[PDB]
Amino acid sequence: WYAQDQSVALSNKCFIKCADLKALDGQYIEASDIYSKLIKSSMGNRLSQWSLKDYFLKKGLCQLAATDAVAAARTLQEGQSEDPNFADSRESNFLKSLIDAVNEGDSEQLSEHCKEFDNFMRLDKWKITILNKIKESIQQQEDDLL
Amino acid sequence: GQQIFSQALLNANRRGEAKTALAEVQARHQELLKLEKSMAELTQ
Amino acid sequence: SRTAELQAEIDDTVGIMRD
Amino acid sequence: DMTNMDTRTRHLKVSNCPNNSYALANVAAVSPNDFPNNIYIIIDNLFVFTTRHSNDIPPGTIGFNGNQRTWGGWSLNQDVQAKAFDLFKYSGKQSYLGSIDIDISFRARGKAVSTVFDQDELAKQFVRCYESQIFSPTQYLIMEFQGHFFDLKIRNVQAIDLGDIEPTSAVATGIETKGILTKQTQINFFKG
Repeated sequence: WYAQDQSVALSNKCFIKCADLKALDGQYIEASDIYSKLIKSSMGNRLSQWSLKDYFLKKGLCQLAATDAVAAARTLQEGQSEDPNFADSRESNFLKSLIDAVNEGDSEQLSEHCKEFDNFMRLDKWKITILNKIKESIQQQEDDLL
Repeated sequence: GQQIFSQALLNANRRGEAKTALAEVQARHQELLKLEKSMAELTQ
Repeated sequence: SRTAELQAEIDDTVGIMRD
Repeated sequence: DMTNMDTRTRHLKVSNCPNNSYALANVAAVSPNDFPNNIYIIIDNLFVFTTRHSNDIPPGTIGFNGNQRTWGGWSLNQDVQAKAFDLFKYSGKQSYLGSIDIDISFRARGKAVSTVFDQDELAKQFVRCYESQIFSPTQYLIMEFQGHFFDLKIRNVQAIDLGDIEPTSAVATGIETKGILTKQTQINFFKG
């Protein structure tokens, strides 16, 4: 309804809440789609640049919780190409590191990267939950290979 | 009719200043990292 | 002493901005 | 009974073992459609294993455990050739195992235990869990003895024919010699 009024900011607030709750509920793909909408509605607006980095990160995280590391890599590449402020950001490097850990099946390296990111930029509760899910998926694959 | 060599010795000079050029860079470095972290929060 | 001073000012400014 | 069986070659993919029990059994787990039950099959004309029916493995795939892949130097999803095997035709007379030497090692170095291992008990477990199976030198195996996991490598094997009062045959370290385990094989255990 806010998108119907061209109220981009209010619509974005509602879609942020929707995507966060969907990702916490295990609907990772749909949350990633809502984050795609948020990203697109925020491109080129100087004012949302700082939310924009966050959106890219969250999208990748959902794609990692859905065990689709390729989509996380594509999201990282898209963000690096389309938003220069995301290219150099700690969030982009963190997402890259998480993707690398997931592809390597190394849960400990993922935990190390989580701690390193936490030390410089506090992981809020949502990120902690999603990161724990990603770790759980890596560990489950490790157990399935033994 | 003979000939001589010479030698070197490194003197506390370096025992201190060169070891300090590790400790005193990384530590001021620690102050600068703290500054950077605070500025990051402020900018956010 | 200069940089600590700078750190102190930045910390104060963070407080004002949180407010 | 191995008289009648389809000897046609099949190309099968190597995969993770279905679970620990099958790996402890050291029997190639195959579907009923793949091969009959309780028959010796050779793989790559070198690696011989006993088949067991298994519904968890689809037709066209062969299950291996880690030690076997170490023996064959195989990676996951590797294609291997599998055919029927007949040791009795190949060897002719030397169909049994006279003396078998086994190096015993700890799979995990941190699981070293100072318990006194009775060699007779190890041999009895070897015969009890494994009967009428074909083994070759350098073949690896995993033993669960009183909850302790051990890696066994058959360093050398002696093949003897029924009726031979004395083991006048030379002990062979070459992988060509294979035999069938019996309840009287002299099992000598060495450190790993």
